[PDB]
Amino acid sequence: VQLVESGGGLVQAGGSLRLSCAASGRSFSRDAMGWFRQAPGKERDVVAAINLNGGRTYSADSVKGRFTISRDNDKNTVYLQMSNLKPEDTAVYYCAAREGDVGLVSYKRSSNYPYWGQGTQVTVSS
Repeated sequence: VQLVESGGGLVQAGGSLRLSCAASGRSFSRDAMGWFRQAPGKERDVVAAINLNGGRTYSADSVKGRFTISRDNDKNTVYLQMSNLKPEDTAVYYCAAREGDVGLVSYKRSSNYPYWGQGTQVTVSS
């Protein structure tokens, strides 16, 4: 099983981006997947997460009303849509997965996810 991310790149401030995290086969299709980011010089922080059983999402205060997750069942892929991008959104974005659900407390702890994509760099510049 592997998680493969795509969609990183250079993005203008105020702009939007869509990251994808494709899981091998049918992995995690009813479990939980999340997005974390690692800014320069910093440890990873959570961005958003989804319980694929039901579809409830959870998000960091910094992205509420800005960053949303969508799901493509046929491709076993989840997407992070991010709009109104700020320079401070610059970071390596990782997708993560775990067997079993997450909740409004547990989704934010990176150690709760044993599966990780390679990370994709997002650079927000004018």
